[PDB]
Order: sequence, then structure tokens, then C-alpha cells
Amino acid sequence: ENALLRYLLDKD
Amino acid sequence: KPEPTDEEWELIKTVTEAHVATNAQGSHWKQKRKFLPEDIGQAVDLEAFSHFTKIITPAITRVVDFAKKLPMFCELPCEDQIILLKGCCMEIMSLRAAVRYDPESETLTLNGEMAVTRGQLKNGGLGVVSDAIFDLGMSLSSFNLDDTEVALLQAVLLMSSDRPGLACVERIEKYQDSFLLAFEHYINYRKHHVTHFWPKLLMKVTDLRMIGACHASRFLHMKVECTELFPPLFLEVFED
Ligand SMILES: COc1nc(C(=O)NCC(=O)O)c(O)c2ccc(Oc3cccc(CN)c3)cc12
Repeated sequence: ENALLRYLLDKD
Repeated sequence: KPEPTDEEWELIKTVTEAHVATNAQGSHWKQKRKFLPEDIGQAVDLEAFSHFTKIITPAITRVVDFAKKLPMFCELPCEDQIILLKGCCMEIMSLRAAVRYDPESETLTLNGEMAVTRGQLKNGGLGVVSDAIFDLGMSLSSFNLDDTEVALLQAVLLMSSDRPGLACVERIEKYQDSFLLAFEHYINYRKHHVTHFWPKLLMKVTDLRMIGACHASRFLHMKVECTELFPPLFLEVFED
């Protein structure tokens, strides 16, 4: 829960 | 009357650029598009549900990208960034589909490539939401929106201060009011031949927000029907 979103948001 | 300030002109360009950079196939979406076979999505339908699970992730992800290319979104706590994205995701994706409504074949294009009918989107799992999105599609053709106007709407949907559990409520509201203002000013500049363009466009925020909610109820009924089937980003975003 918000791991993938936290990955997507911290990426680049 | 009031046209956009210098500061707003730059916001306009920042939000315009985030949209064109995250919009599938940019200008080429008309040339890239491939109609979904009419045998898929007649009358739940698992073959059509499968085509839709394949493009759902990239579409969520393009909204994430759109927000990240917006500085004011990046000045926010990561826990607020998550709430905001979870609120607007189906909204921005429903506007992106609806602005690619083709009245000639009466289809929406998803992911810059897959043209679908009212019925296919409906039978492929989205039920009555399909009718809402298609109808906004039919409605928004009169307005002849440019990319800038599609982007400013996304930014207004994204910067929604009333999202359950968010902390910087006052600052998100300040950010949304900035966007709303530049938006009104840009409609003035763009000299559209529709009296009351501005208010009629704003009320499309209603349509989108209903499509948002209407989708969050359909997700409870996609769960009493089709869970190992739903892609992983879909479950994060559309659950709590
Ligand atoms: C507006 O809703 C949608 N929009 C887009 C989209 O591409 N919009 C255009 C754009 O963003 O450029 C999609 O790709 C969608 C894919 C599946 C979906 O609904 C379903 C249906 C069945 C299963 C699942 C995933 N478990 C999702 C809804 C989509």
C-alpha cells in the first residue's frame, strides 16, 4: 500500500 | 476581460508541458489507433477484461508523471502526494479518453492506441461509468479544447484540497486557486466564440468527480465478480 506509488514518486 | 499575467503564463507553460510529455502518443494518437475487435466486449466478459488490465498500469503511471512535472505537487509531503494522486487518477484518465472521443466511429482511444465502443468499455468491467465517460466525450467536442486547457483541468482535479486525510489543506487550495485563475485568464486570451465558456467548462469538474466516485463503487462490484486478476498499481490506487 503506496509502495509502488512511493517507488513511482521517488523515481528519477 | 483579464488576460494571463507573466507569472501565470509560465504556470500555463509548466502545466501544458507536463501534459504533452505524459500524454500517450502525443499528436500521433489518431494515426497509432487500432480498433478493438467488435467480437470482444459483447453481452463479466473476461476476454475484454484482459485487454483492459494490460493498459491500466501505464495509464495510472502517466498521471503520476504528469503530477511530478508540476513543481507545486513536488513541494508537498509524499503522504499528500499519494492522497492527491489516488483522488484524481481515474478523473484525469477519464478526461484524457474523453478528449479523444471520435464521433465518426463513436469510440474513445485508451493508451493512445486502443479505440473502444461504449459497450466494450462497459462489458470489459467499467459498467455504467463507460456511459458517463462517453457522454463527457460527446459533450466536450463542442468546446474544442487545446492541450493547455486539458492540462489546467487536470491540475484543478489534482490540486483538490478536500481529499480525505490530507495535511497541507490550505496550501493545496492556494495551488488550485492559482490554476483556476490562470485557466480563466487563458480562456479569455483564447477568444472562444462561446458565451459562458468558463462556467460551463468548470462544471465538467462535476462530471469528472462523479466518474471518480462512480468508479470507486464499481471497484467493490469488480471484486464480487472478477483479485489475482487486477494489476498491482490498480489495487494500490483504487483501494485505501
Ligand atoms: C478512463 O478509464 C480508463 N482510461 C484509460 C486510458 O488509457 N485513458 C486514456 C489516457 O489516459 O490517455 C485506460 O487505459 C483504462 C484501462 C482500464 C480501465 O478500466 C478497467 C477495466 C477492467 C480492468 C481494469 C484493471 N483491473 C481496468 C479504465 C481505463
